[PDB]
Amino acid sequence: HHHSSGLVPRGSHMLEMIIKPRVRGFICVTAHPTGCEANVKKQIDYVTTEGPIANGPKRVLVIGASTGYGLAARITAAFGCGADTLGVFFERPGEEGKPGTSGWYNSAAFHKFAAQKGLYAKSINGDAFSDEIKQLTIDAIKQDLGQVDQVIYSLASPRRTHPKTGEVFNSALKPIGNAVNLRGLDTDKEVIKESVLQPATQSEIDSTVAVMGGEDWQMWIDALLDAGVLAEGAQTTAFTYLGEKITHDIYWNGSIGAAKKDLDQKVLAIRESLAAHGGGDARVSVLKAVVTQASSAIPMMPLYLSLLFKVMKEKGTHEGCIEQVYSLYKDSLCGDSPHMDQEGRLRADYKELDPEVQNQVQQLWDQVTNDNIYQLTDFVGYKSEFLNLFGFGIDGVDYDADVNPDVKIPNLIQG
Amino acid sequence: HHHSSGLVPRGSHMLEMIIKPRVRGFICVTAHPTGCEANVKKQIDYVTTEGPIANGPKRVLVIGASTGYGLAARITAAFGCGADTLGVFFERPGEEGKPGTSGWYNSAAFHKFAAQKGLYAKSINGDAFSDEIKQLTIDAIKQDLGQVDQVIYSLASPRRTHPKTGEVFNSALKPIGNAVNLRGLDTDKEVIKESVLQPATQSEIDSTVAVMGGEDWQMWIDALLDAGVLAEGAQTTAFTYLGEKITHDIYWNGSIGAAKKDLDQKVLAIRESLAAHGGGDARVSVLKAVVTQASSAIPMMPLYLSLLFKVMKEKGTHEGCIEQVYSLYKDSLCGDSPHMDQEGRLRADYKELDPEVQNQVQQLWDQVTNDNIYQLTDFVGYKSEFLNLFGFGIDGVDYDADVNPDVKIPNLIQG
Ligand SMILES: NC(=O)C1=CN([C@@H]2O[C@H](COP(=O)(O)OP(=O)(O)OC[C@H]3O[C@@H](n4cnc5c(N)ncnc54)[C@H](O)[C@@H]3O)[C@@H](O)[C@H]2O)C=CC1
Ligand SMILES: NC(=O)C1=CN([C@@H]2O[C@H](COP(=O)(O)OP(=O)(O)OC[C@H]3O[C@@H](n4cnc5c(N)ncnc54)[C@H](O)[C@@H]3O)[C@@H](O)[C@H]2O)C=CC1
Repeated sequence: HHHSSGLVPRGSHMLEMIIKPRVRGFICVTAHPTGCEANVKKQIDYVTTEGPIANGPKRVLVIGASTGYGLAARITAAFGCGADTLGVFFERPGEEGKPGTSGWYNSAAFHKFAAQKGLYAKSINGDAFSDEIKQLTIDAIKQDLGQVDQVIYSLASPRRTHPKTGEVFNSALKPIGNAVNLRGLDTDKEVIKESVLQPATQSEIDSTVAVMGGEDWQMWIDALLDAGVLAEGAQTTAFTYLGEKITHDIYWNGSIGAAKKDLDQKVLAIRESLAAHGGGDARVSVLKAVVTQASSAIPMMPLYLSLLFKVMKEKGTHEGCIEQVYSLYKDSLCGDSPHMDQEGRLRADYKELDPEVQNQVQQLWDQVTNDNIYQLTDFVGYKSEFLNLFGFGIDGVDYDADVNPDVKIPNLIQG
Repeated sequence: HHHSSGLVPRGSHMLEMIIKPRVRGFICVTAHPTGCEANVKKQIDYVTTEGPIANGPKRVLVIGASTGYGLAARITAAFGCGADTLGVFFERPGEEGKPGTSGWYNSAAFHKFAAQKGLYAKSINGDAFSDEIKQLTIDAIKQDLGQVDQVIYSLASPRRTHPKTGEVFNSALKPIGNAVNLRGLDTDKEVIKESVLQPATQSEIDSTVAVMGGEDWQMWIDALLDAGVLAEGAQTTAFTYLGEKITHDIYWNGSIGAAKKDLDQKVLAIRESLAAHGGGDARVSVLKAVVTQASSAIPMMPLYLSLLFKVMKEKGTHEGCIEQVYSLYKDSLCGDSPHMDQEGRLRADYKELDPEVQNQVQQLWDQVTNDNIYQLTDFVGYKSEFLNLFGFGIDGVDYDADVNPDVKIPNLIQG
């Protein structure tokens, strides 16, 4: 009620909103629908440009398909191999006044671009750890594809509800055995903070292994196998990171590392199951450190990546998710001579572990301070890549314009 | 529900919003709380700078006090004469997701700045045409001031509900007798549109006089008088515009002009009432054309003002609301020698009616086209002034930042 009330249409501004980056730590509480779409198209375009990949799979299940490496797999499979993709993820739909998660908009754009190139895209939104979601996934494969010939396992979560026990496990990102003096990056104030991270309880290590270890991967392959929806000679891989000695106290030999080691264990039993089924295979694929929602949350990583970006950009070996996963498909998943390591893992992370990069990064680490951040490190590149995750800082996108956050997805099974 | 749901605070972004100009025609559906505040402070600052005005009123009622000329009076009275001001207006409070009107935020900032300088500020929000609002206004004067010594009548509305009949009159902005070929400015496409405005029915002229004529002004003075809340020797003025021959077909000799003429009629009876009461007075004050919500809605005005701004800026006589009203107080309402005209109206609009300005404007009018708008006219200045009304384009204001639209007002009587 004012003096000109009702003599004037409210218009669409009432249902739409201006969406801008809102960052606290490694958390961004907003996502831009138009920019996620454009970010995804950027990745699709990269794969299209590099060109088709021969000897690729044709019916692919990606578990964790909405963001980061899982999305990059979905795009590589789809636009590089022409594969049909069934994506499983866990994301918040957008609604009025309330932007959905990144993953939601990424997947909406994925379905859109897939349809444009005549590719199959269906997705399932819900807890991948649950039996219910597994069943829904099997039914979808049954009805539409008959079988899948590749299963990409790409989950990153801070928790898991055991499909059998009631128990809710929580992921812990601590060091093991001994406390660590962390010299990190405060991303908001843009200074060097200095922490001390206490090592994890056994109880926490067990929880981290339960979340990010290989049990669920195993449960998935088994469920798929005995529903008969896995093709003979099928291939499944789960992503992991090794890093080098600088990251080791926190990651590889930390609690998250304990989980990733459980991975190398479970992959044996799973490989056995796929070997028996028409000469199939199961590998752990090691990828380089990139900026994603998962890696951001890892202590030391923001500064590590800031440095890593600087060195590798100079060296010319800098890549993100989509380049990593494309080359993982081309060189190792589909290629003649695969990059196998001593443990029998595929490898795409070697350019990062180049001893020249690691030494150059290491000597820059102890010597970074509040005055030289923008000269010793590519903190700028990092920030930009972080914002990119959420659809921000994209070129061609008008962030001052109204956008409707209520973006729906065709052929989206909601569980 | 996503994978990291609840492990993360939503934060204030949930209740706040980014507010940007949203303009369709002479309508802007948003207003910026921080910018309205800053716009008001700009005006206050101007008055403070020019310096105190001697011989001013001390207890002032401003009817139509939230925007445009009425606000400018409220600020001049308050910050130039140190007067206590009781403001009457009709505005929409802000709430979450829904910016209030300009006037609302203007008044919130007014109460704020007034309190800072120890001045009295109370306002009443509701229909000034109604008896109820008049009563509420009288009670407020009774309780806090005893009496007012100045009544500024500054209403601009497209309608009026007669306080006695049920009848709802609607204001019409048409020419009289004969149709008009209007050469105007399309403000969105930024081209020259060309219309044909049919003259108004008698029925519409009567409605326009009922809305913007002097009946309500009269009803106000009377109501005040016989409640005994008007001081002896009180002064009341109502604002009007005359313009020159270019504006005459649409304004002065149009339907709105019929109303403004009813003003000159009613002011006689009202002056008689104030003369009898201790030597008081009632005048019609004529002000120059400025950019406001009221004038924007008037055909031909956008282009007229665009031109007028250009010429007067060059001449150095360009002013807006606050300069007009300050000088109206200084020179004519409070000053020794008042600018009285043949009809006995006060005048602040003379710099506009300078025959040199009007001729220069006129020869530019027929000769403006889609290619020369940004060189023949100050369409830029116009747009900026228009945006300023709603708190936009203000310097020092971060329009990318979240702002809470729920801004409340102390000592605000809501009717
Ligand atoms: N980010 C890096 O630097 C590297 C990442 N990785 C690994 O790649 C994998 C993926 O990590 P990112 O792509 O970085 O993380 P991410 O946060 O971008 O993606 C996680 C994906 O899993 C989904 N997800 C999480 N919980 C789920 C649930 N309960 N049910 C269904 N979907 C769920 C998300 O929706 C999303 O699609 C992980 O194994 C991670 O350790 C390995 C090498 C380095
Ligand atoms: N804008 C111009 O170029 C000129 C304006 N004027 C006159 O000055 C007066 C004010 O006009 P502006 O300041 O331009 O318009 P405006 O739209 O800025 O202000 C109108 C004011 O009256 C209030 N109002 C409208 N209806 C109301 C109602 N039913 N109850 C209570 N309050 C109500 C609004 O809240 C606002 O405070 C009018 O008489 C107008 O004709 C005269 C000379 C030129």
